[PDB]
Amino acid sequence: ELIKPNWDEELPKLPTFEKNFYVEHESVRDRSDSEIAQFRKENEMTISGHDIPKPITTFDEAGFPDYVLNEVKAEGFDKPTGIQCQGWPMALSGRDMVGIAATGSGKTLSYCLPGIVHINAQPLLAPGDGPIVLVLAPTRELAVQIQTECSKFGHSSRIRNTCVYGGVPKSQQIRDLSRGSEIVIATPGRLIDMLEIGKTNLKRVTYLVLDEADRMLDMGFEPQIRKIVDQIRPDRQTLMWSATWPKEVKQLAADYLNDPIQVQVGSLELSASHNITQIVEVVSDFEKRDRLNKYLETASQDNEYKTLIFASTKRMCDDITKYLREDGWPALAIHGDKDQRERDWVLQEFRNGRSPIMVATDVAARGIDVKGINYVINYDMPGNIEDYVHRIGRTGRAGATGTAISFFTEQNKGLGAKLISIMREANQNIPPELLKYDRR
Repeated sequence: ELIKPNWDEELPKLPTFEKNFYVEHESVRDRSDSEIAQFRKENEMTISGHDIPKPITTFDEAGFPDYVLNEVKAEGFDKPTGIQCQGWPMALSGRDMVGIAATGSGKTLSYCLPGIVHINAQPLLAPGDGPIVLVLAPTRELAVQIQTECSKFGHSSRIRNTCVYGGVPKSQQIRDLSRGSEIVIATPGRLIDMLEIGKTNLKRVTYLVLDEADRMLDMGFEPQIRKIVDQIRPDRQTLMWSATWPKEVKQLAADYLNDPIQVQVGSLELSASHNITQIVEVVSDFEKRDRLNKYLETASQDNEYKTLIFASTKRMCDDITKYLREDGWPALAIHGDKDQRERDWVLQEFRNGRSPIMVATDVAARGIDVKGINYVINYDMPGNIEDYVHRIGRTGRAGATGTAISFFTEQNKGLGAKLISIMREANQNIPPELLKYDRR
């Protein structure tokens, strides 16, 4: 079962790997130190640690070999993600890292591409051997996300992966751990039920990634995790990602890392309460009024519904309500352009049922508590994401259920990426062709 070796007696008998692969093109050093400090805090990165690499700013600037540099731009993307631009240099250079970013961030390429480079510097699997890079994820869905990126970027080489997670045939995973995987992704539960049968082993693990560490401990995989990391040689490179910062994540990082850099990209992320169902639809500005009515009537048969509509201009809450009451919707517009005299009986006739549907702007969305709002509808997609979550937050907290409908178009491109990271935080269904903003 357990037994936890002494890493002074078995360690100097173990072979020894190299884990630095970064060239640090002189394009990046120097730029410097007013614009890499401007770049760093424009992605709201907050780094700390010793000897922290300057971020790259294009694919060529990351010291990637070509069999993966070619396939990383072949995705048709310019100027790789912020998390990729500070993460790839420290990962390729073999340091350990604790990264703070929201659940759903563009984190998995951060460490899978340097992992691929980490493998093809090392002897082959030499039958009897187990994985080189080991990734631990809480959920099956993230584990398969990760393996999609590991076979996409691994195909160029022999790199073979097999993720072992729970709720699937436990002998077609004995048959996949049988067959020399260089990458093994595992929920910690099933990794321990394959390590007592001894169908796999971690004594060639040199590169460890704990993804979504915080919600790995939430579901109490901490016992499991702690007794898989003991089994791994302590001169490994170790990368750990977390959205929150509990006392135990703080200690998990303390126990199982070694001189790590601390990168925080996110903003200590916010609830987007899970009582709300979220409906996004990729549409044009043109056909958008058409789909207003479809959902307006889907909500407008249940009494007493109360919908809240948002649009970008305040001029386009008049044209939206002049349209909406012209075929008999009890719709009133709220905004500061006119008459704040008669702006606050729209709400004395909103929390009763006199006019269930009220249309307003983000600037107009100012400190009013009319909660009871059902089926809130973003006609015009906002420019930041801290407003989207402030928009949709007014439904379903007492009556802890509600719906949110968003009309997403191409003039929200820069918000596509961040928006998906708010849905997988809340384990919500994602439109099949909103997903094309997933990373970068």
